Amino acid sequence: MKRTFQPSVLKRNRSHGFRARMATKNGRQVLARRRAKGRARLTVSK
Amino acid sequence: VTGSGKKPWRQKGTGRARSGSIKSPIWRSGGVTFAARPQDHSQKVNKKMYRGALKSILSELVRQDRLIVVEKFSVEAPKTKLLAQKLKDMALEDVLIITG
Amino acid sequence: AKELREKSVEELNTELLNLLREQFNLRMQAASGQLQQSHLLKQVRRDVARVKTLLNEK
Amino acid sequence: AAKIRRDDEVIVLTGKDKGKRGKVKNVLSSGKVIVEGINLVKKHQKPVPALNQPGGIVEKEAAIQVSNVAIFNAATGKADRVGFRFEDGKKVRFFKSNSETIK
Amino acid sequence: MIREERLLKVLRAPHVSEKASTAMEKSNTIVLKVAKDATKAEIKAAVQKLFEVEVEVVNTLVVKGKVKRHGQRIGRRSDWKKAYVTLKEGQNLD
Amino acid sequence: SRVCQVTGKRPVTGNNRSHALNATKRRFLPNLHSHRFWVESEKRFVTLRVSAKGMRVIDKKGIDTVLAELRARGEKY
RNA sequence: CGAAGGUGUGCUGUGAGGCAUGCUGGAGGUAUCAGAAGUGCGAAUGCUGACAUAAGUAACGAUAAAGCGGGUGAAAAGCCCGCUCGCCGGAAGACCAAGGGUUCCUGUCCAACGUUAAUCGGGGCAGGGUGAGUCGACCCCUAAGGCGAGGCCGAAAGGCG
RNA sequence: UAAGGUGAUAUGAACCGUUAUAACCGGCGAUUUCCGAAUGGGGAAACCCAGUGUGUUUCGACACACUAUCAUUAACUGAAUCCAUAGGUUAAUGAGGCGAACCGGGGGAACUGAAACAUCUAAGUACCCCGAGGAAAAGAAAUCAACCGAGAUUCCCCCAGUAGCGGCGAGCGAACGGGGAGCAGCCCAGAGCCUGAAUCAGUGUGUGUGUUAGUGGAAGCGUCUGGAAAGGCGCGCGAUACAGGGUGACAGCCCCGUACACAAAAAUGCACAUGCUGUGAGCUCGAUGAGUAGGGCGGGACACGUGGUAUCCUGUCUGAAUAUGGGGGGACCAUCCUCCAAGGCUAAAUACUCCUGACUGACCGAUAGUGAACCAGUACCGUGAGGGAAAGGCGAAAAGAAC
Ligand SMILES: [Mg+2]
Ligand SMILES: [Mg+2]
Ligand SMILES: [Mg+2]
Ligand SMILES: [Mg+2]
Ligand SMILES: [Mg+2]
Ligand SMILES: [Mg+2]
Ligand SMILES: [Mg+2]
Ligand SMILES: [Mg+2]
Ligand SMILES: [Mg+2]
Ligand SMILES: [Mg+2]
Ligand SMILES: [Mg+2]
Ligand SMILES: [Mg+2]
Ligand SMILES: [Mg+2]
Ligand SMILES: [Mg+2]
Ligand SMILES: [Mg+2]
Ligand SMILES: [Mg+2]
Ligand SMILES: [Mg+2]
Ligand SMILES: [Mg+2]
Ligand SMILES: [Mg+2]
Ligand SMILES: [Mg+2]
Ligand SMILES: [Mg+2]
Ligand SMILES: [Mg+2]
Ligand SMILES: [Mg+2]
Ligand SMILES: [Mg+2]
Ligand SMILES: [Mg+2]
Ligand SMILES: [Mg+2]
Ligand SMILES: [Mg+2]
Ligand SMILES: [Mg+2]
Ligand SMILES: [Mg+2]
Ligand SMILES: [Mg+2]
Ligand SMILES: [Mg+2]
Ligand SMILES: [Mg+2]
Ligand SMILES: [Mg+2]
Ligand SMILES: [Mg+2]
Ligand SMILES: [Mg+2]
Ligand SMILES: [Mg+2]
Ligand SMILES: [Mg+2]
Ligand SMILES: [Mg+2]
Ligand SMILES: [Mg+2]
Ligand SMILES: [Mg+2]
Ligand SMILES: [Mg+2]
Ligand SMILES: [Mg+2]
Ligand SMILES: [Mg+2]
Ligand SMILES: [Mg+2]
Ligand SMILES: [Mg+2]
Ligand SMILES: [Mg+2]
Ligand SMILES: [Mg+2]
Ligand SMILES: [Mg+2]
Ligand SMILES: [Mg+2]
Ligand SMILES: [Mg+2]
Ligand SMILES: [Mg+2]
Ligand SMILES: [Mg+2]
Ligand SMILES: [Mg+2]
Ligand SMILES: [Mg+2]
Ligand SMILES: [Mg+2]
Ligand SMILES: [Mg+2]
Repeated sequence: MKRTFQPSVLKRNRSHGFRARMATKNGRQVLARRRAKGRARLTVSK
Repeated sequence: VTGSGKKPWRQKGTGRARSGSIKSPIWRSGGVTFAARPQDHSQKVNKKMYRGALKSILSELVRQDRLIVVEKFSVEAPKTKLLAQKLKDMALEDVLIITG
Repeated sequence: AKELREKSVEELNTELLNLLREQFNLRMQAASGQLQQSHLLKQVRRDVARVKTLLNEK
Repeated sequence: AAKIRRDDEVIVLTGKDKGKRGKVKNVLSSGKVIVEGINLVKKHQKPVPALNQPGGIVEKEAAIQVSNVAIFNAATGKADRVGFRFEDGKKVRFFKSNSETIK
Repeated sequence: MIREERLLKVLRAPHVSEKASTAMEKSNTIVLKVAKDATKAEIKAAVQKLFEVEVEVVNTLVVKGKVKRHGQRIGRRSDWKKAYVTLKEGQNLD
Repeated sequence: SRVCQVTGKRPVTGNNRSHALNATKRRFLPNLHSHRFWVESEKRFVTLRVSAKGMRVIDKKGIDTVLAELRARGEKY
């Protein structure tokens, strides 16, 4: 079939990337809710 | 109990019991059903009741002679072996020395 | 350290000039099969460290 | 401030080798000192052909605690428990029993 | 011009391989494991001035290191640059 | 926004009561206009988002006094 | 000279129960009396961890097909070589952009992995292997569309431009 | 400060060092590539591309400094037009982001309970957003009181679940006044006076006392079992040290510390004295903060909710006396009492603990304690926000089994 995950790096870095988390002020709180619980995979940039 | 209020699974359907949380107080790593808070324990007893208790305790020590009376008892140097050997040759074992 | 502790910077110019090359010869013999001693590297690195310390002061 | 050091003649207080005498060889600050010829424990070396380690049994000394031994002063021939004092501007250790300054 | 601190700090080792010896013996080429921040206009300017060898071209690349499974730990080695550097005709380094 | 540039008025909320006194939220917007007001100490005009009350206020006091409180308040003219 | 815990053996009350010693066990524990209880379990298709039956039973994942002689090996149906047979040949042949990230080659090992055996491996370990003026990315310029100094408009967030 | 060290996983290697430059040790200055407010533009964050200037220059490339944006000040070239203004172009100072809790400003919700639900409750509760701080908000009479009075807010206990509010249903809930911690009052709305006069220190000093390393610091031996004394038996000893932990099992006197008493070259805090970058007290005169109190209209806060409702904040419309005066005293007048907004400031009593040091537990021992006693926000599962585990034990010392 045509399954759910169809992978693309140039879409993933623009959707769930760090510079995607950049401009949205409601996303700065998301980064500040991952740093302040201390995860290793902060965002899915590589 | 740190997690979230999400169910494990939906209620009806698969053949198990109606689970409710990952903080379930009958589960492993669950909660405690009647956990108690940081509290106090001091009761209150009266002025009259406390002084009556003191007058009650000041009687069997007389009737059993575990209270003894001495006028002067001290030492003239800050040294503990002097009181140790004073109690030694006074021949007492467990003393409560109340000064004036 | 007490030799270099007084020294002038014009000495340190030629001293660094030979010193980095002595570190390089030392490390290329650490690469090849002649150096069987394992302390001169740690010597020469702190040797460059102790003069790069004083190069700010003078 | 080391009450027992690396190059002294020391007596074992208690344990298996109580009362016996011997010299310390070298020292570890985890609370263990090598004292020579005291506790001969077994070891079974594995024979490797590298560096010519042929194996065989080796009876080696065992390390032992600093707080299980005390110094062996020939001025008493007994248990001397070292103290400290200052002479001539340096820490000099003396003997708290029989009052001999170690020099 | 290029300064002697970089000129001395840029090389790291000569490499050894069954692949390396063939380019040694056929084409008068050296096989250098170099640091990662090396450029072709600088490796040549180091080995020309220092070792007194006539050189013209450098063919860089990057070897990437593998993942080695240390029991219940996992680890991956480091980026290190290689360089196949062909010397001009008439020099043999010892 | 609604920068009432004389008196500083602001949309406050409140209620919308029914006649069974059922209530919902609302707003209370202030009256504004956009006046090209005429001043004498510079002999030209100046744009202003005055309120309804501020138009009474300005001709009561003066215009140079409004410039004086304004440029020291910080917000422009 | 042997405590808790475990284990058995007599013996004792109306019962919750109590008593000591045989064995393992190798540092701990309790009297009478009063004081605080996260205080007693079979059941909640309850929770987490281990073990049964069904049962050494159905299956071993394309009905394209294998047979024999030699090597290596502690034993070869599957490994290497040899030569008979078969199957695709607009694919199951020969390459790249996607995506994965040593799966690539060279020695060595068979414990888990492989739906069987297993010397073989895409498995474990170690060592080598990715060379550009011309070929792909940056690079000069844009399309949809994103941001957008000032600017306008929203309670702040901001919304457009 | 001292004979030991080159961190651990986890052992070999060339080693330093023994009477003081071996290393852990506290303070002081210097080193800190790139990403991130990222700030020279750009970007799919750890990548790419440039400029001006000072540099040398084996004509060959490198070194370093600089440069966003607005907030506010000066300049200089300053449009439609001559003066005027927008507007750029610099230079200087300031601001960006960061994280537990408490505070306080703009908004603002539901299941629920009423055994139904709509007024109401849940509640100004959860949550968004903004700000200044280690405190913040207030605060020094248009208060309260009954014709006796008390004299600002803040903050704890009462009067009390009472007089009120309420489909007078569910429930909401004060004050006057008393008892406590703490109590400090002040200057602006100036024409002329003393001339640098208290005041606050942001500062000049050092002291007291910390603080960031330290130092000394008491006092037992023989024997009975045991593999092992710390045990069992004797006779001792120190106690302004019987807090604890460790060493082959239960120790005051084997090790560290414990009582006590000292230590700082540098740097710093809190209380002090002293001219300081700027202080104007005190003293006579006065004036007494205008689109402002009020009123009408719809809401919200006051315990006040299809009211007899005081009072205060404002969206909108009209708005006077001004000390002879103006307000309030639970509608309203009359009579007395009390006090002067429209301009601000101010210590402590008050809350919380990501973070630092100690001490304590009728707290729990690996399904109990945070989720994590072990490399836990990890392997893993979800494209993403986000959710999230199982899992400790040889030994006295590994001496870990030569052959
Ligand atoms: Mg949900
Ligand atoms: Mg768990
Ligand atoms: Mg729990
Ligand atoms: Mg000891
Ligand atoms: Mg290349
Ligand atoms: Mg409503
Ligand atoms: Mg005015
Ligand atoms: Mg037995
Ligand atoms: Mg038992
Ligand atoms: Mg039992
Ligand atoms: Mg045991
Ligand atoms: Mg034990
Ligand atoms: Mg114990
Ligand atoms: Mg059970
Ligand atoms: Mg039952
Ligand atoms: Mg059940
Ligand atoms: Mg089964
Ligand atoms: Mg079975
Ligand atoms: Mg069968
Ligand atoms: Mg069958
Ligand atoms: Mg065959
Ligand atoms: Mg077959
Ligand atoms: Mg065919
Ligand atoms: Mg066909
Ligand atoms: Mg492989
Ligand atoms: Mg292989
Ligand atoms: Mg297998
Ligand atoms: Mg097999
Ligand atoms: Mg392969
Ligand atoms: Mg393999
Ligand atoms: Mg070429
Ligand atoms: Mg091309
Ligand atoms: Mg476009
Ligand atoms: Mg825009
Ligand atoms: Mg903008
Ligand atoms: Mg080490
Ligand atoms: Mg940048
Ligand atoms: Mg940028
Ligand atoms: Mg570009
Ligand atoms: Mg609702
Ligand atoms: Mg409802
Ligand atoms: Mg109801
Ligand atoms: Mg305040
Ligand atoms: Mg009065
Ligand atoms: Mg001590
Ligand atoms: Mg000490
Ligand atoms: Mg007035
Ligand atoms: Mg009004
Ligand atoms: Mg009215
Ligand atoms: Mg109205
Ligand atoms: Mg009023
Ligand atoms: Mg009245
Ligand atoms: Mg006032
Ligand atoms: Mg657990
Ligand atoms: Mg257990
Ligand atoms: Mg995954």
